[PDB]
Amino acid sequence: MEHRAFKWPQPLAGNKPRIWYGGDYNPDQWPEEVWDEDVALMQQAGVNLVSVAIFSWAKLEPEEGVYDFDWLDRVIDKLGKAGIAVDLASGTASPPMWMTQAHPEILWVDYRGDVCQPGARQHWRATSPVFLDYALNLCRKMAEHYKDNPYVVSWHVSNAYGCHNRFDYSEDAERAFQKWCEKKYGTIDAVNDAWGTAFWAQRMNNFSEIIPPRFIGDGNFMNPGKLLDWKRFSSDALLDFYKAERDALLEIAPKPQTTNFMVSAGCTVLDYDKWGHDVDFVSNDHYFSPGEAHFDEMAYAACLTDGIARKNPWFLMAHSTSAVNWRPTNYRLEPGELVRDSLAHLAMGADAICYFQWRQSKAGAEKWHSAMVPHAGPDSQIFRDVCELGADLNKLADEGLLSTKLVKSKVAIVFDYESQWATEHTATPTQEVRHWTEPLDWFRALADNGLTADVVPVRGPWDEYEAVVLPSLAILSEQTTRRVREYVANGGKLFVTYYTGLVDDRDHVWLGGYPGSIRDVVGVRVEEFAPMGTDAPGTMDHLDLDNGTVAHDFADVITSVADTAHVVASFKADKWTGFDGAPAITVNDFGDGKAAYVGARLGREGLAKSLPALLEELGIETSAEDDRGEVLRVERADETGENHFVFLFNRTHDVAVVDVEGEPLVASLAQVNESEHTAAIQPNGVLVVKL
Amino acid sequence: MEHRAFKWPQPLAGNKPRIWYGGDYNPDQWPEEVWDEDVALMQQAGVNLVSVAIFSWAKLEPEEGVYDFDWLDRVIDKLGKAGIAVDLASGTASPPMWMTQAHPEILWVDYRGDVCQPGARQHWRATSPVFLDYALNLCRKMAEHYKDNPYVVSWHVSNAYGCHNRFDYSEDAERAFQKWCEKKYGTIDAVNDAWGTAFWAQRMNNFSEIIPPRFIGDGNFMNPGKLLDWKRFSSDALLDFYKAERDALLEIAPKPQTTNFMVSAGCTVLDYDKWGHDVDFVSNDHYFSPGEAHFDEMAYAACLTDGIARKNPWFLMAHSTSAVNWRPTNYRLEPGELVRDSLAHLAMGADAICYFQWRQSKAGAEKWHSAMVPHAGPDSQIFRDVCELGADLNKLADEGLLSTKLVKSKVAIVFDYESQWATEHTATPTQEVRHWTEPLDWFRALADNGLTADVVPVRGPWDEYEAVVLPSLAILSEQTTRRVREYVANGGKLFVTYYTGLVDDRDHVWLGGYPGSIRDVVGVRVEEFAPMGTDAPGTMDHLDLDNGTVAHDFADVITSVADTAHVVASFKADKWTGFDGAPAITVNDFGDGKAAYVGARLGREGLAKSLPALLEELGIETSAEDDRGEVLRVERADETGENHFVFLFNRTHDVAVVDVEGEPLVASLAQVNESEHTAAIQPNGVLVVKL
Ligand SMILES: OC[C@H]1O[C@H](O)[C@H](O)[C@@H](O)[C@H]1O
Ligand SMILES: OC[C@H]1O[C@H](O)[C@H](O)[C@@H](O)[C@H]1O
Repeated sequence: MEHRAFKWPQPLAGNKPRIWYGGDYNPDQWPEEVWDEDVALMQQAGVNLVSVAIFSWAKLEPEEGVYDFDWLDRVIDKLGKAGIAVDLASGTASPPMWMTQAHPEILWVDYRGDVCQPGARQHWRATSPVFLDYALNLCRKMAEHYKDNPYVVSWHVSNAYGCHNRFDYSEDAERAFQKWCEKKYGTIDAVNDAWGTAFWAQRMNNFSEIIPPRFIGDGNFMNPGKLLDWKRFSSDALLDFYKAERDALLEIAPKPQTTNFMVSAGCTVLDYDKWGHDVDFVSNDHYFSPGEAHFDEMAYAACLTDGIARKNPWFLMAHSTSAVNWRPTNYRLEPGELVRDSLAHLAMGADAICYFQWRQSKAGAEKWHSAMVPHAGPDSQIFRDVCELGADLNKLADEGLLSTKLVKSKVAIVFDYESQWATEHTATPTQEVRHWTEPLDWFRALADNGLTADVVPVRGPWDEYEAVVLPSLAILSEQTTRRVREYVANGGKLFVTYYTGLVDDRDHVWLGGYPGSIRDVVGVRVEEFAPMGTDAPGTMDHLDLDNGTVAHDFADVITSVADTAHVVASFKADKWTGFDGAPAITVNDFGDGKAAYVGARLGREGLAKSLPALLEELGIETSAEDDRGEVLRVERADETGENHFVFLFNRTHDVAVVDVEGEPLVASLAQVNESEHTAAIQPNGVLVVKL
Repeated sequence: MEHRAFKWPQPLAGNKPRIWYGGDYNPDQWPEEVWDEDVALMQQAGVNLVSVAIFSWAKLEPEEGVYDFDWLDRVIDKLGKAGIAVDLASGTASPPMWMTQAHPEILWVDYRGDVCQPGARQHWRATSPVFLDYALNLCRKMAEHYKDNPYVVSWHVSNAYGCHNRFDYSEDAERAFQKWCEKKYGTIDAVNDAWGTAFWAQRMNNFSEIIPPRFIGDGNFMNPGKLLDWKRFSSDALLDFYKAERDALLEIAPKPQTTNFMVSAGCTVLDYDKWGHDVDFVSNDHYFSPGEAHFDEMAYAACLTDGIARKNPWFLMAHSTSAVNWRPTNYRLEPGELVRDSLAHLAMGADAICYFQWRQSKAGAEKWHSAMVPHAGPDSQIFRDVCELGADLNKLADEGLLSTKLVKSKVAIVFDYESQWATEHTATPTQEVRHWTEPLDWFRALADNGLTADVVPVRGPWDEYEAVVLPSLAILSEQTTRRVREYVANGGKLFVTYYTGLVDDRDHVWLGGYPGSIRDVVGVRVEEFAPMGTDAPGTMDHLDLDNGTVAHDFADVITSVADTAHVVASFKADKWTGFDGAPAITVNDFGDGKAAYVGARLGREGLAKSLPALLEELGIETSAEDDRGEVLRVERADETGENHFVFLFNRTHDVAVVDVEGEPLVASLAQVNESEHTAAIQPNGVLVVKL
């Protein structure tokens, strides 16, 4: 896999490079006189880019073969005249009513054969030929019309593919899946082997016997190999649609182009790292996680985004000023979080900061979603903070932040979309264990130990790092196995955890003892698992460790430890459980490297407490200060190292005090003491320094 | 109802009778070189029977009308020559893809009309004539081919009927249900009366107006008499299918034949006692209940299996060496439980001990289900315990265990599949009360008081016992009523609980006060119920009793007690409830016997504490020992008494001390003190002795 060449949206003629600042703009939802008020307010706020026409198909093509562009010409002109750049959409995110009325075969079909209707959005099949013809047609009309518009700086292709239409079970999907399987496997016997079809009379004579994983009765168990391929296929079918639209636009109007991802700790609707290879620049939608996890999970997701972009600058396409509309309980943001959240994504390497949306809708299903201009209007704390943020971004651009990169960490935490899919089967050891939670737990625990990790997709250069975490990385292919073995052999410092390396990329178990492909590297052998929980009276729901930590949900049964290895921590338990004195945490010497195995789920807190002794043995340096977990430190720098920025975020509900090590440029809820060269950072506060 | 003559699978020429030991064997999932390792490991383990071809249809008939037997002939010859017998499947458990592609009408239909697809197993309609054709054809091909094979000791017809295909709502089912109703009732007027169809305008003019209980809207209320008959019909249709396959194998290849049941405390997909009349020997699958109930519920289930078998030896077709795959959290087994669990089924009368499965699948939906040979291979604690168990079963057969029977208890606990169905309606007094939990509660509480009960299906000879429990036995027919009355009148000691005798076998309520067919027998009259729970603030969630116990979920409102009866325990409550000082537990003198009435759910704990007084009133003797409930004592003996075995299982997490009353044969996590003639049984331990 090669990436496309990097391309970034360029300034309007006569403008200098800025951190792009703005949001989705939907003037089609407002009387025309509002657009001038919009433009005045945008200039006040320091907004310099908006994303237009994303769901405007029914206005752009109001009946088949009739096109209406004048309204959009006029808004683009207003914006451009005022010095505001337009990120223009294909307009193909969701079809108009006329089209699905005429062609119901466009509508995706669920696992039971029920047809998703219009009434919301993105109700189209990824593999519909009819819908592709309509999408490519609008793409060509749009590219033809805006080819020479100097105010349009980039293409926003469709919108968040697969958010609603990830899975289709129609005849189109059935045929496409068959062809996808022929292309991957060549022969039906290679499919029979991969999926283990000798089990339960599933063996197929030919590729026409491959059906999608449709309804099989509630609570019954689908073929796991097949269901993993179904997820890979579904991602790939949408990726092919993206490529088609992308290609139809660029053939006519070559401009920097992206499509917006949905990278967050727990969102795996697509293999976003694979998709990263086909965008010109990575753009992402991220919304805060409610409660205590808000800051850490956002910094993590932004970190992953940077990792998908291979440390190139990236584009925050969407986040919220305050509440969203789509949770059961739509918590608002607290004072300071607007500025802080935006500066967090920026610190993780974004050169653009954009919201959904500019102006809060007064009608429709997202009327309750926050905006930059709330229902309350610009006499509001939200808009004041938006303007403050505008001025902050202008300041950081002035001081040279643009094109700097997220500094390389000591530690790469590995993420694999496919490993997450493997852990989603309904007949694994426990539904309570998925891939995705572990890398996040480790990011938080390393931050508690004063270390900001990088998060690196499994295809990416994790093997170039001082230290690497494999966090519940269920899949290890032959290839990844070899990369792991050699990494350690040649000086690598590895952490491996439970639920890592169970299977290969066909979802076949590595035999002989878990983790079956790398027992030599970790220096342990696991014969079986001990899932934990509380779903009946008297189930085992925890295991204490002799290092003052407690395991929940899952523990390995380690039955041997190599001679090159030693036990760092052991379980304490009732004798009849088998776990008393059993190994929990181990470190192994392998070539010139070391590998630690963490044989149970310890959570953030457990990991955080377990880590000092492991980091010491593996030779990973951190601060000794007991306050090192209070702030998250995030650095951007150019290649020289001359333009070097440090972002410091309070992670706590206490006042955090830090050294100021340069010129302070931005201070949200932070007060510097010039003479003592110190700063007190309030809760939800941030200080930005240039070294 | 007649049972079939008992037949048991016989040894291979030249072998002595043994406790059949082994499991499901799936060579078709492995390279043929692996079969040699399998056979060597089976011999090391003392395995002497395997169950083959259960899901092998796609290999035996890889296309319509093409048969491939050679692989199977070879595997069978490898086994038989190594002294391992073969329980051969009909292969008809689940159809291959080519068959359902060609004949979609085979596929069962859910209540909403959505067709169950292939992708897991058993996706066929019980009443499909085309599927019957295919299944009988393969039966005959297999019978014709293996009728003179001397290594095939029995037939395993299909597999676990109804586990996935209990209910079908297709046109086939509709027509079959009409004919079923006409056979049972004769006239549409008799159906109308049974189902109470004057209510809600449901009266039918003819049999063509009967439809299955299909979708009526979420939360709406099906006609209860029809639903009960639907569950009766569903079990009967699968039974007719089983009999057709059976008769087709046996007309060609008369060998001993069974089909595996799923008897456990809570599983009632079929009337397994009824199905018990059509097997030659009873076989069963049972998997452990997680947590505290593991040991007790397994013993209870084994006990019920023995009851269904009418005290003939029976075949444990499946259980697990450790974790299963199909729970949300798949807990492992603790040290010693492999052996103990097997010995529990044995103590309760099994002459065969078999596992799912011999070797752990490395691919497919049950890859995480434990086995006799784990992924880790034969160098494993599981394989060592499998080998130790094999030796123990050889030892026990050498000492004369075979064909001994579970000793007749003082107490029969009555179980009625149909009564559980009656309690399943959505408009009962409370969804918290079902038939099934009460017999289990009584079994455990009787064990707390040092008595091992028998569990006897309602059709079975419970009226021959010293004492009898009717536990939430919601149906009492006229015939069962007469049997209960005559039992007590002639000297029986009866325990009757709440939710007993509400309805007849048509689900019509017995009028005049509950329980309305037997008020004279129990000497009480219930006017109404008081369900209890916590589903709004301030609901009544318990009622204390003056014997130091607490009722939950349900209490009866007893408003009169007969002159022949007296009150043993009363409720204590806030006065506004109406329950302060009301009767809770009574005893009535009726003819030469007694009937105790327990008018609330006391649970295991409350029943345990209540039982000393009740046992004394009813003249049922038990130990006086404080420690009488620490251990479950299970006994098997021949008709003479000459071979008399005692199994002693620790039920606790303490060391149980016991008296050794014969020769110790098997001691798992138990230590005999020779000279004191005592033994220390560790948690999860068991001692087996011959007197
Ligand atoms: O949070 C809601 C918001 O989510 C994403 O960013 C979408 O692309 C937007 O159109 C909107 O639906
Ligand atoms: O525990 C899993 C196991 O359950 C039963 O015993 C079935 O008959 C087997 O085929 C298998 O599915």
